[PDB]
Amino acid sequence: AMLYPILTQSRMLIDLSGTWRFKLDDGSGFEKKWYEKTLDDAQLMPVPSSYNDIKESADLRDHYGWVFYQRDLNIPAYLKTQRIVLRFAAVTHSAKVYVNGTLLCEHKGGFLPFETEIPENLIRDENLLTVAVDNRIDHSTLPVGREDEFPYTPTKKQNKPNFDFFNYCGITRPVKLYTTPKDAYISDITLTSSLENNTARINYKIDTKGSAHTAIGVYTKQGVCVAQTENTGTEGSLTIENAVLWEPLKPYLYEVKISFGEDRYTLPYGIRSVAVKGNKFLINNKPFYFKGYGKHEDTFPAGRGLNMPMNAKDISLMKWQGANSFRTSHYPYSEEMMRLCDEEGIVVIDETTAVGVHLNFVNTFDPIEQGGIRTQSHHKEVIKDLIARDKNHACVVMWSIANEADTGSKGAYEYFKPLFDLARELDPQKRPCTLVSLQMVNYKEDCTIKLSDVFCLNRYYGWYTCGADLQAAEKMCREELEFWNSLGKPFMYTEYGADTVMGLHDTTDSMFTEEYQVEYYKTNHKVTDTLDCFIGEQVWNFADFATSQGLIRVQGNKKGLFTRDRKPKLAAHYFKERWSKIPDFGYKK
Amino acid sequence: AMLYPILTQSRMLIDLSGTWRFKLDDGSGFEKKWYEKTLDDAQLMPVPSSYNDIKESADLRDHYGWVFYQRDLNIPAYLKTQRIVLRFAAVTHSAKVYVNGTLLCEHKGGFLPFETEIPENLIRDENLLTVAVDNRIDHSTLPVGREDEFPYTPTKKQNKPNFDFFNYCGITRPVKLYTTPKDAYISDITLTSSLENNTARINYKIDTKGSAHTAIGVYTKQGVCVAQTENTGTEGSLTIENAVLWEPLKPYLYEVKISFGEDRYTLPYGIRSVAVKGNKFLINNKPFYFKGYGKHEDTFPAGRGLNMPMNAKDISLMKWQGANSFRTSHYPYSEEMMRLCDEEGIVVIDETTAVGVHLNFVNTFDPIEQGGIRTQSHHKEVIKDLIARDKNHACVVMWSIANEADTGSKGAYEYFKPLFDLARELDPQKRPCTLVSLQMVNYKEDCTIKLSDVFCLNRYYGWYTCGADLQAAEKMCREELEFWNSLGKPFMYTEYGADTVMGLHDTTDSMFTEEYQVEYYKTNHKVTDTLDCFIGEQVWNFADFATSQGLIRVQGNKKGLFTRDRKPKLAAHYFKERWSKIPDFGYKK
Ligand SMILES: CNc1ccc2c(n1)sc1c(N3CCN([C@@H]4O[C@H](C(=O)O)[C@@H](O)[C@H](O)[C@H]4O)CC3)nc(NC)nc12
Ligand SMILES: CNc1ccc2c(n1)sc1c(N3CCN([C@@H]4O[C@H](C(=O)O)[C@@H](O)[C@H](O)[C@H]4O)CC3)nc(NC)nc12
Repeated sequence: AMLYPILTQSRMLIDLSGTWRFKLDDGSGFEKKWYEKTLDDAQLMPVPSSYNDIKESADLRDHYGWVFYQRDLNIPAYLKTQRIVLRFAAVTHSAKVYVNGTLLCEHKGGFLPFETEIPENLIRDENLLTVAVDNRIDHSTLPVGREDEFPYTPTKKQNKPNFDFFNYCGITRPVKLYTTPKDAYISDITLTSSLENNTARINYKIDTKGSAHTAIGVYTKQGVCVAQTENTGTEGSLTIENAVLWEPLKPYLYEVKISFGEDRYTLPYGIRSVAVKGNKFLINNKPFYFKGYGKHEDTFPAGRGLNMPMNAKDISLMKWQGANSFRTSHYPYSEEMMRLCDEEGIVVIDETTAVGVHLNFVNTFDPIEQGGIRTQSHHKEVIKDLIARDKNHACVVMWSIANEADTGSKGAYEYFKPLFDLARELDPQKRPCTLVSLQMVNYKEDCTIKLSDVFCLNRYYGWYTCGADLQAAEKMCREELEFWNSLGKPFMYTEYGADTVMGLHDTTDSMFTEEYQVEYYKTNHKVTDTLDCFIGEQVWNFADFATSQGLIRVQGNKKGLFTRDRKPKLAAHYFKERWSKIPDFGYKK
Repeated sequence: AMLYPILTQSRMLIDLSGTWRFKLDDGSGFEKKWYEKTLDDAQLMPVPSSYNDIKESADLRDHYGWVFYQRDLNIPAYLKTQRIVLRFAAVTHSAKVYVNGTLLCEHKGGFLPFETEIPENLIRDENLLTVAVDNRIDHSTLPVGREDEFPYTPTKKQNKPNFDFFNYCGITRPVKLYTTPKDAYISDITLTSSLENNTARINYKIDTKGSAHTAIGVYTKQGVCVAQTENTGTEGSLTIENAVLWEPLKPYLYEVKISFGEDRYTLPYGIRSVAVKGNKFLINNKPFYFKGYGKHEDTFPAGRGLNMPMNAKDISLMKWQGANSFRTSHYPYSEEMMRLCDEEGIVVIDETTAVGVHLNFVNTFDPIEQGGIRTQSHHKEVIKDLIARDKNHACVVMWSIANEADTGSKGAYEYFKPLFDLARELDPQKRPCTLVSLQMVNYKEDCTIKLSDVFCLNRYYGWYTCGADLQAAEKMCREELEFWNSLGKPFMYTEYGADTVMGLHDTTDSMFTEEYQVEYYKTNHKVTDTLDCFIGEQVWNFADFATSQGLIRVQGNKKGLFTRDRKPKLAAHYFKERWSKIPDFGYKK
């Protein structure tokens, strides 16, 4: 259970972000127990941020292994009357947390929150908070790193990402200290909704620790109570007359206030339905057409780090462009972004960290004993933790189980079936599930056909195939997409695009130019607009972003409609025009 | 024999460049004999120019096969008292020339001149000049095209260059009509020189047609006769007291005036010596250090077409930068450029069209019967024609027989030995010969070791290997170059560089940025500056240039020190500083 920490009448919230001490591990940091004393000969690093781009050092940027963050933690003694909790919104990739040299908790997985109580007896008048952060990736991590997958011997050992984005690490999201009452407090809140005529019934389950009485109340934004049930135990339901539904680009959030003993917590909540029916993706019982992007959490210089002004700018640009949705490629995004999308009416496809589950791009899904991928156990944990964190978001309409796994190979169904079963069991709302499909010659053998509610395709007709032959791209696009269209279920693009360097131009089709980006998209839409079951277009990518170095990466990935500083390329204006003429609902009715 | 056409007291020179009629072949142009009538429904095309980039049409740009050029040719009747000759400085790749529907000549090879007399009886009051131009390349052309070397079927058949520059075709260089006397005229002039104390002896061979008397005279620029021999027949020699030698960056050209019958011709001529001695490249008996580039003939919008303002700009930039030399990668350049280099003092490595002689990047040098490369016969002709055209240029110091052929494979020596023998037999000055060596794991088996006077290496330590690991690049560079340095002969870089998009920057080593280009070069020079036998550095490339489309070509090749419009990147300023501190002679003495 991971409720978003908020300031309430029962809960202090103390942000510990700021300037922290920082030291690269030199191979002796654990042996010499750096976490027991003030870090010596240390640099300074902003928190939250990725550490890789803050300085001008390639050794820092390309570091392999651990780093140590540290700050002083002098807290008011009267907080010891409360339960004191340290929340790490995200530490990428793995973390060990020490208070005063005592290991308090460890965590695997770089993009989901974790927390630990601080034992009263450990707190002294002056305290040290140390966080060791591991950046290493391999066949057991999500995201996956390669291990052995004019030759040269590298100077130093480096991570080998099995994914096309830079391995930004550090204390990515805020660190906060919060409190709750000691004796009785709210642990989790689960809400589902059903529309009966114009009355909405909200089914609640309120998980608590300790012995006390539970109450739930629902308030409009303006502050009018529209439902209240007291001494209700853990499970129950209530009704809202003439409920205002949450709609894409027309958000409405109620305030759900919960009290348990002395503990008080407020959850914003939008009421809406999601259902796949035939070849339709229904939101509030109307056929939606996704218009949007795969994104990244990527800005300069914080890398993956939480950037709230940019989050606000990005949503503003989305609304300027006529988009209604994006996918959290390829990892859960910050709770701050997810709460802003609820507030602004932006639909989200919520994706796990499972990118790179593919050893043949030895078989990927061979037994662990025989060298197959070792991620399934952590993959279940990521699904559990992601749904636990984001289950109550109206903006989340679909779960993406993995990006571009080896789903056309033997064993894939066996790997993914338990994960789809888990996602459907744990999501109280029973939202659609998908995996995002890699382009593949044997696409009719993609195990997504056996598992997903929506077929989400990543296709590069006109870039990675048929480059500079868009007439051939159109023909090959049509041949494959007519297959998917024949299955009768909703399908969409979750990626399609072309690397485009702003400032490069040609009137005559030429890859990497701004004009070719437009013609690439025009050619794809010639096909998709004719296909009844194609219910969404999400470009790759919203904006240019950083990747590992290589001969095909022109200083990162250039498939953005926007540059990294959010300036529109020609194709950004093209999509503003196109999306201005396509309705959010009823385009293909 | 191909003397450069000039206006003389015996020779008219009429430029036929301008706006010509132009038509793509539709598959019926020869069958319907378009060359017998005015071209119907034709476009207009500038001559000289490549045709590919003049319009906005991909079908034109990417055309496969023939096109037809045509213009009217109404010539004064009294030129029929003279011998009338049509000179095509270059038609890329193959040409058929018609006057009034009569085929007058054909030519294979896109970068060297050819000419035909117009029979008096063919000339009418009004005449049509038609030139059919073939752009097709395969295993028999120089440069070589591939034949069979998520798969897709292309919309149209296209050329498949086995080389990294765009296949620009058309009437690349000027078309001119010139005259000579009918009865007796000068066909060729061959000059060699020997320095005895301060007196230069010039050995001449003057090839003529018809019966008349031959005379030779040598004049300073200011117009003073310094030697004259009359009624001298074909071969002879003369002496110049206190001769002024032609030097890199300090040119001096005499004017050699030849008369034969009524025919008169003036040849500019610089006196200088070239010799390889030990690990030294000696010009006028001093150890030269090449500073410069591989170039291309490439400008917008004429493509490969003669651009005399840009030729002057490029030499100016070369002198601004402190360079002293370039290589005519990968084809002979215009005579206009070569004559300007004589006038300006820029040293040239003169290269044939033989790029792409490599079928494994079936064995390249297997018998023609068994599918090996079919270029050796045309390769001999190119060597013959190139040396015939450029033999008298002081600026030409070395012949390059091929760029990046498959010289580490079996049969390579057998292919190249007759060509090196031919080049040494035909060059009256017996200048050094080389081939330009492709980077290759089995570099000790490169047959250049058995054939060349100078080892000319194309190496990309820090780009195509060790990318973003310049410490490893330095180590691998040193290991190989210490081998070449151990052989005791002069060697040099003829290519080394890194794709760099102007405007992309990072303080921390990042491929495609302007800073990485500088660090790439700094790392290579750390090695080359320590190696006694390394006598020259020619970067790839002088300027960004157009290539075929592909995932690693960011709108062409970006390894220029300058952009395509001749603006300096950071590394251009780096080389200005470096070359300002390295002397042309005596750097490694
Ligand atoms: C195992 N590591 C890898 C990966 C990819 C590649 C290599 N090694 S090697 C190489 C290569 N050769 C390198 C040398 N090259 C010369 O250098 C210039 C240049 O490439 O910039 C060319 O313009 C110039 O005309 C040529 O003389 C001509 C081909 N060419 C291309 N594609 C084009 N890709 C690769
Ligand atoms: C036979 N023709 C060729 C030649 C080269 C390549 C292909 N086909 S295919 C492919 C590929 N996949 C394509 C799909 N791709 C997704 O699209 C984005 C993107 O590549 O822009 C990624 O950012 C995003 O995270 C990924 O979900 C992830 C890998 N990736 C890379 N290198 C990275 N090269 C190639």
